[PDB]
Order: sequence, then C-alpha cells, then structure tokens
Amino acid sequence: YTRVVWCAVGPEEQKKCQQWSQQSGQNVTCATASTTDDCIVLVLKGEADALNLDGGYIYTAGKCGLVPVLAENRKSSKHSSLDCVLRPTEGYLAVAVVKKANEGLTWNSLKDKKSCHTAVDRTAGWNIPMGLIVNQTGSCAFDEFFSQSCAPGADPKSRLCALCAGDDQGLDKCVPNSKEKYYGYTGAFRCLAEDVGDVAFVKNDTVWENTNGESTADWAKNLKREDFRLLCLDGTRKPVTEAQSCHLAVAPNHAVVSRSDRAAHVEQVLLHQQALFGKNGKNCPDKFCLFKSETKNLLFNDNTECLAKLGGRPTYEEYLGTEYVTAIANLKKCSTSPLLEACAFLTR
Amino acid sequence: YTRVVWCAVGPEEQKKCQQWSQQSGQNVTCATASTTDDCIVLVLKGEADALNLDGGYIYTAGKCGLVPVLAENRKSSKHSSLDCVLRPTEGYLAVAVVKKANEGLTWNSLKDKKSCHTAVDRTAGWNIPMGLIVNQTGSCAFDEFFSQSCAPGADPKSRLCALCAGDDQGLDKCVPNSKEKYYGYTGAFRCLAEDVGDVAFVKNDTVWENTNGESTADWAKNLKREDFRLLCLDGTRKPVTEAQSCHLAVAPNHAVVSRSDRAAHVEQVLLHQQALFGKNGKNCPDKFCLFKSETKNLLFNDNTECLAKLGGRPTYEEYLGTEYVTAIANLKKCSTSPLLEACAFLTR
Ligand SMILES: *[C@@H]1O[C@H](CO)[C@@H](O[C@@H]2O[C@H](CO)[C@@H](O[C@@H]3O[C@H](CO)[C@@H](O)[C@H](O)[C@@H]3O)[C@H](O)[C@H]2NC(C)=O)[C@H](O)[C@H]1NC(C)=O
Ligand SMILES: *[C@@H]1O[C@H](CO)[C@@H](O[C@@H]2O[C@H](CO)[C@@H](O[C@@H]3O[C@H](CO)[C@@H](O)[C@H](O)[C@@H]3O)[C@H](O)[C@H]2NC(C)=O)[C@H](O)[C@H]1NC(C)=O
Ligand SMILES: *[C@@H]1O[C@H](CO)[C@@H](O[C@@H]2O[C@H](CO)[C@@H](O[C@@H]3O[C@H](CO)[C@@H](O)[C@H](O)[C@@H]3O)[C@H](O)[C@H]2NC(C)=O)[C@H](O)[C@H]1NC(C)=O
Ligand SMILES: *[C@@H]1O[C@H](CO)[C@@H](O)[C@H](O)[C@H]1NC(C)=O
Ligand SMILES: *[C@@H]1O[C@H](CO)[C@@H](O)[C@H](O)[C@H]1NC(C)=O
Ligand SMILES: [Fe+3]
Ligand SMILES: [Fe+3]
Repeated sequence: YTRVVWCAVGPEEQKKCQQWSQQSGQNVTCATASTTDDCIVLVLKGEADALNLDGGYIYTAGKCGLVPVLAENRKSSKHSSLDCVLRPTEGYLAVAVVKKANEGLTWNSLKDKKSCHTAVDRTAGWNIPMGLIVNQTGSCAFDEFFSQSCAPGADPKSRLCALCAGDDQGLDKCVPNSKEKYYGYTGAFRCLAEDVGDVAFVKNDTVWENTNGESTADWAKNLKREDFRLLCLDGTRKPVTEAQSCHLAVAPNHAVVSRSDRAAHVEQVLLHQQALFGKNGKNCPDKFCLFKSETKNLLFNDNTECLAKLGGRPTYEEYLGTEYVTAIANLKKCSTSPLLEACAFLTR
Repeated sequence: YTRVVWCAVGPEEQKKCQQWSQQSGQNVTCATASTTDDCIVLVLKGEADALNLDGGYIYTAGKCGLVPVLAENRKSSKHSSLDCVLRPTEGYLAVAVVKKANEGLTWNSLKDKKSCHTAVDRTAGWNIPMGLIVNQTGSCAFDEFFSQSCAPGADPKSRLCALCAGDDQGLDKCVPNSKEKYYGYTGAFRCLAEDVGDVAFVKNDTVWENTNGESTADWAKNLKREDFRLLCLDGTRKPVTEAQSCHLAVAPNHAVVSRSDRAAHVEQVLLHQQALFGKNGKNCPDKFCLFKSETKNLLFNDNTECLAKLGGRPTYEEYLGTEYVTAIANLKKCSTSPLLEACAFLTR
C-alpha cells in the first residue's frame, strides 16, 4: 500500500484533497470526517494515514499514540536563508484581538463579553486563552466566563456555540470544520469583523493576512489594521505591529501526524509531494498548489513555505514543548473529552 | 529444451492445449495452473515457457522480467494489403455495458451498483474502469464502491466475489479461469445478460459477438443488441455502434510473453505453429484449430486472426504504452500483490 490516505476535515477540505490525489497519481488519497477528532480516529483505525494538525489536536492524537511527522513552516526574518526543510521553526503568536473603536475593553474586563474562538481544543483559539482565564480567575467555569461565544466544537445546544453562524443556509452551526462561517483562524477574526463578538483569539499572522487588500474576499477587502487592537496581559492595548510585545503566548506550529508504523513512509511521500506542489515546486501553480486555499486554510495554512523536519523522532511532548503540555494538561483537569478518556490508558 | 512448454490456465484451456500438443508433434507441450498469476510463476520457475495474456497481466509478467513475443491480431477494415503477421495492430476499445432497460444508470451513478468484471488485474475488466473510478473519487477504496461484484480473482470471501457462480457445481466460485461461469469477457457480459449485474466492463467486440445470433450458446442467442447501452465518460448513454465515441479507453492487444532468453525460439516455433493450425492453416479444421475455442477465448481470443510481429524488440512498457503503464502503477498503489512484491527483488 504505497498510497498515503490523507484525512480531510469537512467537504471543502475533501475537494482539495481529491484534487491532490489526482495530481499525485494516487501517491495520496482521501478520506474525510466532519471533525478533526473524528479524523484522528480514522488515523488510529488505520482507515487513514495522516493529516496536518494544530498543536492542541496534536496533544489529543499524541495521547492516542499518534506521533508528529513534519512541522508546517512559514516565512522568516531571523536566519532568513537556510533551506526551508532544515531551517528551525519559530513558532507563532497567539493574540487577543478587538475592534479599536470599542473602548473600555481589555484583558481585565473580558469577563462577560462575547468571544470568537478558532475552535475548541485548538491552541491560540482556545487552549492558551482559556488556559490563562482558568489560572487567573481560579475556577473551572470558563464555560460561563464569557457571556456568549463562537467556539466550534463545543456543545451546540450551549452558549459557546450561541454565536456560530453555520454555513450559507445556516446548517451545522458550531461543527468545527470550514463550512462554519466562523471556523478556525479566519472564521474567528471574521466573527470579530462583523461584530458578532467582542474579542477573538487568533494568531498575529491572521490579522495581517485579512486586512488591507491581502484577502480579496468579500468580507475582508475593506478591513483596516487601524480598526483593530491587541489586548496584552498588562491590562494594556497596542496596535497589531506590537504583537511581539502584545501576545498571549508562543504556539507550536501545525504539523503532520500519523501512526509510528506509518511515519517514515508518510514523511518521505510528503517531502516529494511538496517538491512537486509546494511553494516552489515543479507543478505549482502550473498544476496544483498544496499550500494555497484562497485564504481558507485547507489541509494546510496558506502561509506555509514547506513542511520541515523535526529534531530526531519526537513525540507530542518533545514536539509541543513541556511548558505547553502542562498548560494544556492543567486546563484539561477542568474538562473531559471522549478521546482523552478513551485513550488515557496508553499514556499512563 | 526445444519443446515449448505452454501455460494453460485452467482445465478447459488444458484440454485444448494438449490437443494442440498432440498435433504439434511435441514441438509444443503443456503445463497448467489454476490462474494466470500461477502460470506466470511457472514461467519464472521455468516449468513453462510462455502463454498469451491480456495487457494487464503483461504488466505483471513484465515486472517479473518476462517479455512480449508476438501480439494477437484480429480482422481489420483498413490497412488490409499486408499479411496478417506483418500488418500493424490496432488494439481494442474497452467499454462499460448496461442494459437499456435500467434507466438513469450512467457513469456517475455507478456507486453502490452491482458490477461484472473479466478479472482482477485485467485491462478492460479492471485496470481501466477501476483506475478511473479510483482517480475520479480520490479514494483507493474500490473494494467498497460497488454494492456487489463478480471480479474473478478477488478475495472470494469479499463482496467483489459475491456474485461469482463458480462451475456447474458452484465450486471454485471466483477463480479467474474459464471454469467460473462469469470469467473473462464472455462471462462478464453474460453476467450482465442474466441480470446478475447492472454494469459490465468488457470490450466493444464482446457485445457484437454475443448478440443477434452471434453466439449459438443458450444464454446468448436470443440476446438483442438494442436492449443494451454503453456508458460514456461525459455522463451519457450511446448505443453499441458508438463504441468509437463511447469507450473508456483503448487497450493494447494481448500478446504472448516469454522469458527473455526464450523469445526467438518461441517466436519461430509459434509462427510456424500458426501456419499450421491458425486461421488459414493446412490443418484447420481438418485436424486442429488454434484460434477457435467455441466462444470461450481459450489460450487465445476466438477472434484472433493471427499472431503478429512487433516493431523491433519492445519492453513490456513500450508494448503497453507509457500512458497505460501509468494508469496501472497508479491503481496498484492501492493493493499489493505478493507476486509483484516478490518480483521486485527476485528478478534479473
Ligand atoms: C509518485 O511517487 C513517486 C515517489 O515514489 C515519484 O516517482 C519518483 O520520482 C523520482 C523523481 O523525483 C524518480 O527519479 C529520480 O531521478 C533522479 C535523477 O534525475 C535521481 O536523482 C533519483 O534517484 C530518482 O531516480 C524516481 O525514480 C520515482 N520513483 C518511482 C517508483 O517512480 C512520483 O513523482 C510521484 N508522482 C506524483 C505525481 O506525485
Ligand atoms: C505578524 O504577521 C505578519 C504577517 O505574517 C508579519 O509580517 C510579515 O513580516 C515579514 C518579515 O518579518 C515580511 O517579509 C519581508 O519581506 C520583505 C520584502 O517585501 C523582505 O525585505 C524581508 O527580508 C522579509 O522577507 C512579510 O512581508 C510581512 N507580511 C505582511 C503581509 O506584512 C509580522 O512579522 C508578524 N509579527 C510578528 C510580531 O511576528
Ligand atoms: C466493434 O466490434 C465489432 C465486432 O468486433 C466490429 O464489427 C466488425 O467490423 C468489421 C469491419 O470493420 C467487419 O468485417 C467486414 O466484413 C465485410 C464482409 O462481411 C467486409 O466487406 C469488410 O471489408 C470487413 O472485413 C466484421 O464483420 C464486424 N463484425 C460484426 C460481428 O459485426 C466493429 O468494427 C467495432 N467497432 C468499433 C468502433 O471499433
Ligand atoms: C517440429 O520441428 C521442426 C521445426 O523446425 C520441423 O521439421 C517439424 O516439422 C516440426 N513439426 C511440427 C508438427 O510442427
Ligand atoms: C484523473 O487523472 C487524469 C490524468 O490521468 C486527469 O486528467 C483527470 O483530471 C483525473 N480525473 C478527473 C475527473 O479530473
Ligand atoms: Fe493553531
Ligand atoms: Fe483484455
């Protein structure tokens, strides 16, 4: 079985993956599920092989035995010309973000406001913010800390899904895939933009990429960096350029995961795949660009140069950073989920 | 070692083979196995010299070091000035056949239907439709695509063999030799004919040959060429006279393969043999007919006019054509053959 079956979360991702299968002559094939958690289960069953994952999902899969194959990697300023696949990863910034126009809203007045989150269990969208809010307030009731949210993946009869828009017909509110208008990085930021929420937790890179003519997408052509601000943990606010000084935390980059018995096959298949279709591969754009989704972030984030190598053969823990595994761990004392419970024994 | 050991797949191909041998004066003798894959093995062991094979099987043979020697040739219309043996080959049209009565069945509503196949690994029966399907669908899961099938050679427990009737007894259900009621071109079309299946993947030439009194077999004589249609890629349904505009692809002709050292000897031996027992041969039908098997396509297809020579010495790759060879490799990234796996290092 040479083919690497890839896991597409949601129908929009499934289409780009169907495309990739066709271009790759079945070097890659598609399986899908509605959610990432579901996909992780296919990867476990052996029904799929691999998929690229936010660091928080990496911890879920990590727990269930899956391991990290190659990290997503983006442009760089520091050391900005060693080869992409061997150049170390620099992480990204998880930020709290607001309309500038609104005032009196700051980290310390967040309680009882309205939130937009990438989706539940994700790193910047969720794990970091809710992480801190737990440590600070000192209670496990983050489900009630904000007045309402969009938090795809949460309980959809609950308040954390109260603000989610669903798709075009409004079907499937709160399903944590790209058919939910406010899903993921761009979803969240848009939930901010349309004033459905007060704060939105995202990465620095997400505001720059959807303001000031960078997206030519109806919801975001006219958006202006000026109209937004970043809450720091100071109590303070700064514009988006000071993100380095105004960020909640540093996050580990998305990364591909698979089963260990499938890691090397997958890593190799992918390295060739990116050479074919990656940022500067033979066939991109003449044929297929693996890293472009028109700002919809499918399979991969659109600002990925290449998938890069990892020091040794790490585990979720080496890969994520021991500092983060604890932040996630401690947040997770305040809530259970099917997959961590079902897999808890593997890692005891 | 002058005798040519001929590989006969199955007992019926066996009886014919020995009659040939008795006439041959032992210039030709027979081995047998249950399948075409086993027969190749025999050749690899050198317990047999050669046999005649569908292109798909030629791929397998080729991967195992074996080479093509001469190609089946059948009546043409154009180019009819040369001798059959020196007249270049055309190659067959591989096609999808449904009953006309079953309406709303098109290339695009095949999923979950019941299919008939010549055999796993064959060209029209398998490699073509199953390659296209796999490719269009982006999924290597062909084993779950038809609700049921008769794909002789597949795993007999599985649903690709659900519809296979075996011999008169009901024994050897799904073995890919002629004993299986639904084996080969003839059997796949019959499968459709007796409404065991909805679709059937054969070649244009099979349909003609078994409708409107073409075959005086009980199951075929009453068959009526109108009652049938062809599926085209566009999505439409032409009648069987539009094979030219409603075919899936163009198949290379079957050819004889042999171990490489033995090619010329087999070539010489066979050229003479046909002169004797071929179409116009001093001894057909007085003593023996090499290309006539009573509508069973034993050893060779019953429509074979002679065995032609081939421009130069070709690789199996050159014979099959770079494009078909790619289609196959790509489809085979979803399976494993123990045979191919073996050949991958066991061959000079
Ligand atoms: C599908 O997968 C295979 C990966 O197995 C790709 O085929 C392989 O591609 C390399 C090209 O990168 C082939 O040739 C190479 O040539 C250079 C010399 O110019 C040499 O440095 C290398 O050692 C190698 O020989 C390689 O043979 C080939 N392997 C096979 C089995 O075909 C293919 O590109 C992938 N196709 C798609 C569409 O992704
Ligand atoms: C927050 O995210 C934004 C966007 O991801 C970051 O801005 C980007 O910064 C890089 C360099 O740091 C820019 O690339 C540069 O391009 C010029 C040529 O135009 C070149 O001379 C430099 O050597 C470098 O390659 C990139 O264009 C820029 N993108 C945009 C749309 O502004 C920003 O750095 C991030 N902020 C923090 C604190 O990390
Ligand atoms: C699809 O397959 C059928 C059967 O294999 C093809 O029909 C066959 O066509 C050839 C000629 O093109 C026929 O031979 C002709 O016979 C007459 C005398 O009967 C002669 O005057 C011509 O010069 C020529 O030799 C053959 O009889 C015929 N067989 C049957 C049963 O109809 C058809 O050509 C194929 N279609 C496509 C698009 O390839
Ligand atoms: C078998 O051997 C040779 C071919 O060189 C020939 O003299 C003899 O006639 C052949 N016999 C038959 C029946 O093919
Ligand atoms: C299947 O592969 C072929 C190339 O072999 C490609 O042209 C085609 O796009 C693929 N199928 C579809 C429906 O595009
Ligand atoms: Fe993230
Ligand atoms: Fe064939």
